[PDB]
Amino acid sequence: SQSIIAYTMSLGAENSVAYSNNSIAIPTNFTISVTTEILP
Amino acid sequence: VSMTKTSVDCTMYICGDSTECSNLLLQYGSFCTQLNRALTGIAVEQDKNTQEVFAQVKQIYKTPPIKDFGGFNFSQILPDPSKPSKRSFIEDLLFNKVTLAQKFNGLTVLPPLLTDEMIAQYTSALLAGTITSGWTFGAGAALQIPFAMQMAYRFNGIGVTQNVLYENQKLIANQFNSAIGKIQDSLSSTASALGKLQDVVNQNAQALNTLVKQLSSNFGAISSVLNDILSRLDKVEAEVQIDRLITGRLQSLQTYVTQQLIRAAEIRASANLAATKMSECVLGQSKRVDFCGKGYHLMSFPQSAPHGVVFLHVTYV
Amino acid sequence: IANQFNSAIGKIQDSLSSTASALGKLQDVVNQNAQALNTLVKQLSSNFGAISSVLNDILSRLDKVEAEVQIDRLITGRLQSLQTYVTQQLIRAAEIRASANLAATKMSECVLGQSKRVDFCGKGYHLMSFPQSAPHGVVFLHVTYVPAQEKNFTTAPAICHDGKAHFPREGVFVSNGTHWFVTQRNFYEPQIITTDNTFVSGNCDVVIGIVNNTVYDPLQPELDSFKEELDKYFKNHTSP
Amino acid sequence: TDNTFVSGNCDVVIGIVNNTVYDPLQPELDSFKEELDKYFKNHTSP
Ligand SMILES: *[C@@H]1O[C@H](CO)[C@@H](O[C@@H]2O[C@H](CO)[C@@H](O[C@H]3O[C@H](CO)[C@@H](O)[C@H](O)[C@@H]3O)[C@H](O)[C@H]2NC(C)=O)[C@H](O)[C@H]1NC(C)=O
Ligand SMILES: *[C@@H]1O[C@H](CO)[C@@H](O[C@@H]2O[C@H](CO)[C@@H](O[C@H]3O[C@H](CO)[C@@H](O)[C@H](O)[C@@H]3O)[C@H](O)[C@H]2NC(C)=O)[C@H](O)[C@H]1NC(C)=O
Ligand SMILES: *[C@@H]1O[C@H](CO)[C@@H](O[C@@H]2O[C@H](CO)[C@@H](O[C@H]3O[C@H](CO)[C@@H](O)[C@H](O)[C@@H]3O)[C@H](O)[C@H]2NC(C)=O)[C@H](O)[C@H]1NC(C)=O
Ligand SMILES: *[C@@H]1O[C@H](CO[C@@H]2O[C@@H](C)[C@@H](O)[C@@H](O)[C@@H]2O)[C@@H](O[C@@H]2O[C@H](CO)[C@@H](O)[C@H](O)[C@H]2NC(C)=O)[C@H](O)[C@H]1NC(C)=O
Ligand SMILES: *[C@@H]1O[C@H](CO)[C@@H](O[C@@H]2O[C@H](CO)[C@@H](O)[C@H](O)[C@H]2NC(C)=O)[C@H](O)[C@H]1NC(C)=O
Ligand SMILES: *[C@@H]1O[C@H](CO)[C@@H](O[C@@H]2O[C@H](CO)[C@@H](O)[C@H](O)[C@H]2NC(C)=O)[C@H](O)[C@H]1NC(C)=O
Ligand SMILES: *[C@@H]1O[C@H](CO)[C@@H](O[C@@H]2O[C@H](CO)[C@@H](O)[C@H](O)[C@H]2NC(C)=O)[C@H](O)[C@H]1NC(C)=O
Ligand SMILES: *[C@@H]1O[C@H](CO)[C@@H](O)[C@H](O)[C@H]1NC(C)=O
Ligand SMILES: *[C@@H]1O[C@H](CO)[C@@H](O)[C@H](O)[C@H]1NC(C)=O
Ligand SMILES: *[C@@H]1O[C@H](CO)[C@@H](O)[C@H](O)[C@H]1NC(C)=O
Ligand SMILES: *[C@@H]1O[C@H](CO)[C@@H](O)[C@H](O)[C@H]1NC(C)=O
Repeated sequence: SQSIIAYTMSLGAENSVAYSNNSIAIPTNFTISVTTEILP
Repeated sequence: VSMTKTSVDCTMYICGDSTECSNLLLQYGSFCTQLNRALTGIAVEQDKNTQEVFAQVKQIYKTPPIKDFGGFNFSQILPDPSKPSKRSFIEDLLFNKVTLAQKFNGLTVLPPLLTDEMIAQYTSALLAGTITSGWTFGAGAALQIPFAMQMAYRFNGIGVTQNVLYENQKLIANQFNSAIGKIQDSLSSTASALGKLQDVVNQNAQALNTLVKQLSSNFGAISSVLNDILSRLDKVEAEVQIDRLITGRLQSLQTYVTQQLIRAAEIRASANLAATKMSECVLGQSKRVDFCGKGYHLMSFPQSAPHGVVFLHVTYV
Repeated sequence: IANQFNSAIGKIQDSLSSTASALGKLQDVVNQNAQALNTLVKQLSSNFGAISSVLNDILSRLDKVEAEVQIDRLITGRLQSLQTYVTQQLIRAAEIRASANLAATKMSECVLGQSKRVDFCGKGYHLMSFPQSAPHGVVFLHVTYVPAQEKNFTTAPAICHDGKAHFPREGVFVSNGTHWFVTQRNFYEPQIITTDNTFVSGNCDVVIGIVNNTVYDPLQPELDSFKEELDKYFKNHTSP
Repeated sequence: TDNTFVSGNCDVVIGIVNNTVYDPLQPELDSFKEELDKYFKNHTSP
């Protein structure tokens, strides 16, 4: 039931940001993110 | 940010329509495979370079249907829906100001992985993220803020007190709208403004033109045409004349692949710089002097161009 | 914050202990180095138009003068095989030097500092980085603050009080829908809008979108309790 | 005294100048010393 498929690539999930002349979003919490970067 | 991807059939360039020349070219071993590995290593990184510059955005951000940006008018730089590709007004100037017989010599040009529509969608998401959420979409999820309240944070970033925005906001909006007006007029009128991108296209074209012209050269053989050598001479004298054309053609290819490898390193350094200006000038506000234009950096807007990127850098002077 | 750091370093071990391909940028360098030497050894097997690829088959079979015409073919083709390898290696060495100059700059700015450059030291707001060595490379563990759980608020550029306009010193004005607060820009922690949280400039007529709210002066009730302290001292002094 | 901070004395800074520095708490208490005094002068009457 497997096959090779061909498709137009997606660029990412789409998102309308809730902009208004008097609205702000402020983060009530945080995460600490450790990410690895490899260089020759 | 990128240059044209090319690949070559080394056997068709050197020996096109000749079994005799192809059977002599086997005496040289790996070189025709090694040339194709070089041109592939270049072509694979033109897609890398483009994706490192533009694909810095997690999600395809969209602008609101109401453009209440506090008087700042982005309509010259935001997407225009009445088009087959949703480019901005300024992006359609940039795509007109750069202007872009080889094939049957075994040479071919490969398409980029991201189409000009996909580069425009990434640029739209970078611009729509910036004007709705400031720097916050670079460091987390996009958090909305009013645009004049973002520009007050940007004024604090240059050491100017935020009432100097709110008490002068109509002047600041009119000066931005008048400065984006002059960007259109400059780009429309002046030819040499995109000289950096036209020079890359001109260098790629002059290199392929020179590569094809080297087929007409004798290299000291009795003709540049394999059929003349093969019709006029016997096996053992024709194999001495055909080897001159193989030797000179194979050096004509090795010279092209070397100048292409050397030139791909210049384009990569420029793509790595353009990716750094995308991260530091578009997704942020920069304290690095003269990095994001002359003045004190407020913000920058990306626009795509043929094989490159344009940053419209906004500064307090 | 410590439990989130300890869990995030835990996931670096789990990822590196799991997937085969995470160091693909370093394995590509080893693979390119090895492929170029294996290609260079393969170019010894080529005739370049000589009767053999082997000098001992030319020097055993031909005389001193008929050999040189064959030996010069092998010299010419090999000499081009070395100039190709060394040109590829000089071009490839400049790719590795550009990467070493970047890695030296990430060591200075991410490890020996705290970077304000966006996306230079990981995706977030940079706290600190830890260097780890790898075969022919360096690995940076970049620690970043990522803001996680946002709320929508109503907001204003200024507060209007005694006809004077007030702006935050550090922070932003927000409302929960009925009360106004001032808070730091990067983390919701609200305070009452006092004269210690705000600065005045001009009058309420010049700022687009200013809102009316009280601005508290923390000296006033400490003087007003001094006014009740004074008034009861006068009421006591009326008695004689 | 809200725009400025203090350290040391006039004898060490090359090119220091003389001007008054306003203390915004001073009239906030002197207008309260007149609130003391007018309440006292009233209480002279009984
Ligand atoms: C917007 O934020 C306001 C402050 O958090 C909030 O008002 C506060 O509401 C609480 C009750 O939920 C009150 O708490 C007090 O309630 C009685 C008062 O007699 C006491 O017995 C309790 O011990 C406690 O102190 C606060 O007094 C009240 N604060 C103010 C300044 O009014 C609003 O409800 C919030 N509105 C929304 C929509 O979130
Ligand atoms: C924010 O607070 C301001 C100060 O209280 C307030 O301004 C005042 O608004 C009222 C109502 O609009 C005005 O009332 C008078 O308006 C004119 C004279 O200006 C008269 O014809 C009317 O009969 C009425 O008496 C005040 O004069 C006006 N005061 C000032 C100093 O402007 C704002 O309206 C408040 N804004 C909001 C949105 O609440
Ligand atoms: C800035 O203000 C200072 C305070 O007013 C002022 O210091 C004063 O300077 C004068 C002149 O040097 C002194 O006057 C006395 O000088 C000697 C004693 O030192 C006496 O023989 C004189 O008769 C006279 O009384 C003040 O005593 C001195 N006050 C203090 C507290 O040091 C500075 O000179 C001013 N600086 C400038 C540049 O204007
Ligand atoms: C922030 O608010 C936006 C939209 O505005 C709100 O609309 C109401 C629902 C109410 O919350 C009002 O006080 C605001 O004016 C939210 O965006 C919507 O999100 C839902 C999914 O949760 C989605 O179905 C809608 O299409 C979105 N609408 C718009 C116009 O964007 C957003 O979720 C809120 N964000 C946070 C962090 O609370
Ligand atoms: C902020 O986010 C952290 C996690 O990123 C929250 O901590 C978790 O809280 C739940 C209960 O609500 C626990 O079950 C988890 O075990 C906690 N995780 C850790 C790492 O301790 C935290 O509660 C959030 N704080 C606020 C104020 O929302
Ligand atoms: C933003 O600026 C553009 C001009 O660059 C304004 O668009 C013009 O508006 C006038 C008046 O309606 C029209 O006659 C022109 O045809 C428009 N030009 C274009 C290119 O569309 C636009 O109106 C401004 N936006 C606002 C809100 O003022
Ligand atoms: C600050 O400079 C701006 C221009 O950069 C001045 O604005 C102009 O003012 C004149 C009248 O003084 C008008 O004719 C122009 O149309 C204005 N230009 C814009 C873009 O609005 C402004 O007056 C200066 N302010 C001060 C206090 O000097
Ligand atoms: C914000 O936009 C609304 C319309 O949606 C308008 O009524 C209001 O006056 C505007 N306020 C500001 C601060 O521009
Ligand atoms: C009145 O005030 C004096 C202090 O001045 C205090 O000693 C006395 O107990 C007070 N008595 C009353 C009745 O308030
Ligand atoms: C500044 O220079 C002048 C001479 O032009 C000199 O008299 C004066 O004392 C100097 N002041 C300072 C603060 O150095
Ligand atoms: C004086 O004090 C009395 C109360 O003891 C008060 O009724 C009166 O209004 C005051 N008069 C003045 C001029 O303050």
